[PDB]
Amino acid sequence: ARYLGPKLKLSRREGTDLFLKSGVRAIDTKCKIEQAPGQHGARKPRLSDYGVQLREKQKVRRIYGVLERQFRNYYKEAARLKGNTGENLLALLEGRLDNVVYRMGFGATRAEARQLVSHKAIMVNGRVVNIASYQVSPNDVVSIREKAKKQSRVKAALELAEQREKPTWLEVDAGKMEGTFKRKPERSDLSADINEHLIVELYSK
Amino acid sequence: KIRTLQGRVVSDKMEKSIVVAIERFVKHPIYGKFIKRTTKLHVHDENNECGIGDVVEIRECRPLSKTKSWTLVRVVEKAV
Amino acid sequence: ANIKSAKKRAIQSEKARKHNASRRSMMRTFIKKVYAAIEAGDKAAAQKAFNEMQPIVDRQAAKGLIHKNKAARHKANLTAQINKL
Amino acid sequence: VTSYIGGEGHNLQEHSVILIRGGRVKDLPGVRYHTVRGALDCSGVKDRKQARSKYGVKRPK
Amino acid sequence: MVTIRLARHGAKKRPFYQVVVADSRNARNGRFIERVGFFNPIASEKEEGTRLDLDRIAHWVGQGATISDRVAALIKEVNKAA
RNA sequence: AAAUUGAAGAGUUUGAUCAUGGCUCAGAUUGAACGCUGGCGGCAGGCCUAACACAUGCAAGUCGAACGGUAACAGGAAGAAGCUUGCUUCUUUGCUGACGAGUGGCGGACGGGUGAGUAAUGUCUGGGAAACUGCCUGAUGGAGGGGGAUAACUACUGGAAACGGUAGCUAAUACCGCAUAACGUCGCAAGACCAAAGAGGGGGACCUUCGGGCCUCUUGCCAUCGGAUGUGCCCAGAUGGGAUUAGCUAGUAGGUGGGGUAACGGCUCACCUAGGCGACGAUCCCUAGCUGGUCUGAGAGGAUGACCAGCCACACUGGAACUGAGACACGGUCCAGACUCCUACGGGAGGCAGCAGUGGGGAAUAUUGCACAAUGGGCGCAAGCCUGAUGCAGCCAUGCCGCGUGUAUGAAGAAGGCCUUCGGGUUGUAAAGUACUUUCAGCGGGGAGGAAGGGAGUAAAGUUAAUACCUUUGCUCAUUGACGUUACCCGCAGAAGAAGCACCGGCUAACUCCGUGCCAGCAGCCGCGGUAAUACGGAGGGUGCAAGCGUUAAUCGGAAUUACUGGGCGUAAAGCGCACGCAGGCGGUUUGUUAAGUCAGAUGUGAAAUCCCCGGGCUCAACCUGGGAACUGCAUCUGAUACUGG
Ligand SMILES: [Mg+2]
Ligand SMILES: [Mg+2]
Ligand SMILES: [Mg+2]
Ligand SMILES: [Mg+2]
Ligand SMILES: [Mg+2]
Ligand SMILES: [Mg+2]
Ligand SMILES: [Mg+2]
Ligand SMILES: [Mg+2]
Ligand SMILES: [Mg+2]
Ligand SMILES: [Mg+2]
Ligand SMILES: [Mg+2]
Ligand SMILES: [Mg+2]
Ligand SMILES: [Mg+2]
Ligand SMILES: [Mg+2]
Ligand SMILES: [Mg+2]
Ligand SMILES: [Mg+2]
Ligand SMILES: [Mg+2]
Ligand SMILES: [Mg+2]
Ligand SMILES: [Mg+2]
Ligand SMILES: [Mg+2]
Ligand SMILES: [Mg+2]
Ligand SMILES: [Mg+2]
Ligand SMILES: [Mg+2]
Ligand SMILES: [Mg+2]
Ligand SMILES: [Mg+2]
Ligand SMILES: [Mg+2]
Ligand SMILES: [Mg+2]
Ligand SMILES: [Mg+2]
Ligand SMILES: [Mg+2]
Ligand SMILES: [Mg+2]
Ligand SMILES: [Mg+2]
Ligand SMILES: [Mg+2]
Ligand SMILES: [Mg+2]
Ligand SMILES: [Mg+2]
Ligand SMILES: [Mg+2]
Ligand SMILES: [Mg+2]
Ligand SMILES: [Mg+2]
Ligand SMILES: [Mg+2]
Ligand SMILES: [Mg+2]
Ligand SMILES: [Mg+2]
Ligand SMILES: [Mg+2]
Ligand SMILES: [Mg+2]
Ligand SMILES: [Mg+2]
Ligand SMILES: [Mg+2]
Ligand SMILES: [Mg+2]
Ligand SMILES: [Mg+2]
Ligand SMILES: [Mg+2]
Ligand SMILES: [Mg+2]
Ligand SMILES: [Mg+2]
Ligand SMILES: [Mg+2]
Ligand SMILES: [Mg+2]
Repeated sequence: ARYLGPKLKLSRREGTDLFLKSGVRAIDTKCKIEQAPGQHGARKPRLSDYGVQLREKQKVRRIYGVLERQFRNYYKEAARLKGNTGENLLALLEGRLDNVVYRMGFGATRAEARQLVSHKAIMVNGRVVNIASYQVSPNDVVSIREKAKKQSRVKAALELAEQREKPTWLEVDAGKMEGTFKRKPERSDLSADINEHLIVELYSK
Repeated sequence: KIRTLQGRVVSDKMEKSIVVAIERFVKHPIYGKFIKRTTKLHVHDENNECGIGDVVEIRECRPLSKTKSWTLVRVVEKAV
Repeated sequence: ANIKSAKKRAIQSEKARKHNASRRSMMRTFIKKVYAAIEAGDKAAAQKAFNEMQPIVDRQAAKGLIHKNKAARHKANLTAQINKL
Repeated sequence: VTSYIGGEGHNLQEHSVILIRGGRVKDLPGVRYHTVRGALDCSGVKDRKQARSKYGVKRPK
Repeated sequence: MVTIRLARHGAKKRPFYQVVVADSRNARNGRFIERVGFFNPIASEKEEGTRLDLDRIAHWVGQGATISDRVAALIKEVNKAA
């Protein structure tokens, strides 16, 4: 129910940095990001149509840690809701819980956020959430619990997150180790390399 | 007021009983062309005032025989 | 017969069958008698026989061995036959 | 019906029950079935390391 | 007779009983003339747990429909919560 | 307000192109099977074959508040013993609490199972009358007087057994007349005729022969009119394929009379008429349970009927009737048959398509489990009993969904593998290392909720001559869980116990070396293999899915490749050789009416579940659930008059 492999193979396979490691070290210094992974990795073919839609879908899946039937249910729910389909799919993948913990910076990366959530440490409205795929709602607090308030890796992750840029649809107050999901985000607040018509075409083949 | 139909008459060769060809106009369930289907009813009558070509208004009653359950209420267009 | 209730139901059913066949043959013979007098033509004896027949069919219809409509159509049947007679 | 035998080599004789599973072999005229290699009397290929589920061979250690 | 009773539609360990004006001789989950209300046994705080249309229920009790044990206790509970 | 937001192509005829045209793949789904692999949890599902046969246990009983009565119990008494002069007791007494057997009332027609039959006697939808309706409820009144039997038991008794037989007994709410009778049945009427049953609780007063008559309250019983529910019945439409099935039908179509049925009806007869059904598919053959739905589809449709729910049919095969409100009766009766079993050879018994399970068949589908704690049912005034329905547990990666196998740092870019233009690349921040966490499995502790009721006592009120009895309303008491070592919470110690399968020539994401040499083999199609095989086998690397992955089967899509939406006919398959013409289809133009088709509003209805839209809960999801539209229909009323029809 996860991918426990070498993460820079994913980062190097897409080519873009997936924000898969912390940021203490430059990830271009960490891996040989120029070539593709594997043996024949200095080859770059004229990438086909199944290839380009698969690469956009896999970039999103390996950014957010979401496996295939989970992603297909997110697509079915996204096309089921009102409004724009890609906007709704990015809204659901942003409303995952461990993405909210990564955006609030309580964990280093998204995988460390998944371990922090899954090891019984996050309080949504003062309630223990044991699950990384909790769906968060607007006007909702999210806090760390008291047995996890002393962990050094949380404040290390906090100094790394406030070294990084901040997400704008959240409120954070890290002296309490808490915050609130103020509003469900828009398409514009996210990144622009994540494309969306490729994903809706691949799951509407 | 009473749920009554009207149809022509095919024959009356047996006594106290006529057979009525109600041509009701139906939509076709797929192609949409309004074809016609004529359903025959064994219609009871007294003293045999009707013959071939009559246009009879009929209502349903208690079953007078095995296959005859409709009796008539008025009769128009008696001749040809 | 494997359930004790089924054994008891068989015994009660055969007792009631003997008794109801007795009652039914009483009613049948009393109706065939007035049919015989009705086809015999003799109106005074036939009407006396129908008066002999009406209380026993109406007692069987009261106790429910037959139906009230069955007794009513029997009485109406032979009243129509006596009227025709 | 006749039925093709897959794999690289086999052990099948007569008098031995096997399972056929359908699927037309293109180049044998008039044979439409394969035998389920691994099933019930026809054991798997010798020393095959890949595609082992299709030919019925346990995991190597 | 026709009774007002409770049919257990739910899952394991967590029932949910919907009341029905049904025949006596039918199944529990079987047919029913009219569906009136429900009673959630493990209904939580701050919410509504039980809902019975006492108009239709008293209409059927006038019409000759009897009562059940649990729905008798529930009708007493609704008219006490009044 | 919302109930939608919905549609992909590719390879392959050819030297090459365009077109027609098949063939195959890419997607979703499964009651699935098999191969490899296999940590947990939640909820669902689990003989599709042989409707094949069954060992063994259980699946329908209950009522002493109907009845005689005691087969065992436990309370109460009497007699007598060492007296253990107050007891261990042994006999009689149904006196009491109870209760095997037996009569009787209700229940076994519900609940459960299966889909063989049935192409319409069934089903779905809308109408209709000529009907019955135990239990439940509303109203109106009755509720007297008697009698004869027969089980249990007694004695004899046939029989191996199952089952009986005789002679006597005994009672009831069992049975039967009698008295009675309306607005009940027959008749237009006069008139005639028709019913029954008590039991229990408490007793003020008169009072019993000590069983009490009498009073009071509960619950029964009868007749009738009702109500609701259920069941029977009829009509109309829709409900597979085939015209290499065009004739069929003698109770057959109708009439009149009789009979019968709860009820109309050839339902059944006598007699008469000679009809009816049929190219809008009768008859005949083959297949099939149908529907709400489910899968797919953008939609119209196609396939299909697993779980769930409604209806129908059947209960070893073929029949028939009784009892009963209701069966032509799953665990009832009677007859015949095959099978299995017992026999004293005379005769008998049985029916898992109930739940488990077995044998067999099969590619394939579970425990001879716990409980009535909950819901519902049966009886009961109740307490309570029965409940293989149901609630749960066991199994199975069968599906859906959720989680885990760590996280961070980490270049000596370690070794080792593999490749190399012998620079090196790659495995690869991957491993080692150091730091941080303990979800789940394990260990120990706390523990909700599913439980509302029921049983005692008291208070108030209602009856009541009555502060008794009973019912309602509260009020204190101990209380009632199979699941259960429960859901969940808390503490422990350690990265420990937890990753595989398919593929890599194109379609199709993913390439190089080595072993072969038209051999071995792969294949879903095109094609590969004949000495440099990116297609076979192995390694390294990768890609895709992930506690699953594939191969097969089966449906739909793509298939506009059966085209109504949505095809084509000169040459690709396709215009009858040509004309006449009945039925059928279509019909110029003006007016008037009708309003059938059409449209529009309302009414009834489209069972609930599901699908969908908003919402609620299980920490999330699956799942459960509230409200809503939809339920593209059918019928009825009411309109409008352009088109089509008369
Ligand atoms: Mg999963
Ligand atoms: Mg959208
Ligand atoms: Mg017998
Ligand atoms: Mg083509
Ligand atoms: Mg060629
Ligand atoms: Mg296994
Ligand atoms: Mg059998
Ligand atoms: Mg046996
Ligand atoms: Mg007894
Ligand atoms: Mg009964
Ligand atoms: Mg069938
Ligand atoms: Mg009596
Ligand atoms: Mg009398
Ligand atoms: Mg007649
Ligand atoms: Mg008659
Ligand atoms: Mg299509
Ligand atoms: Mg039957
Ligand atoms: Mg039979
Ligand atoms: Mg009867
Ligand atoms: Mg009786
Ligand atoms: Mg039975
Ligand atoms: Mg049986
Ligand atoms: Mg079984
Ligand atoms: Mg076997
Ligand atoms: Mg076998
Ligand atoms: Mg076993
Ligand atoms: Mg119970
Ligand atoms: Mg029992
Ligand atoms: Mg599981
Ligand atoms: Mg090296
Ligand atoms: Mg634990
Ligand atoms: Mg509790
Ligand atoms: Mg409670
Ligand atoms: Mg492979
Ligand atoms: Mg490619
Ligand atoms: Mg292969
Ligand atoms: Mg060569
Ligand atoms: Mg070679
Ligand atoms: Mg291949
Ligand atoms: Mg098509
Ligand atoms: Mg196909
Ligand atoms: Mg064409
Ligand atoms: Mg030609
Ligand atoms: Mg041609
Ligand atoms: Mg020509
Ligand atoms: Mg012509
Ligand atoms: Mg015209
Ligand atoms: Mg009109
Ligand atoms: Mg519905
Ligand atoms: Mg929710
Ligand atoms: Mg006109």
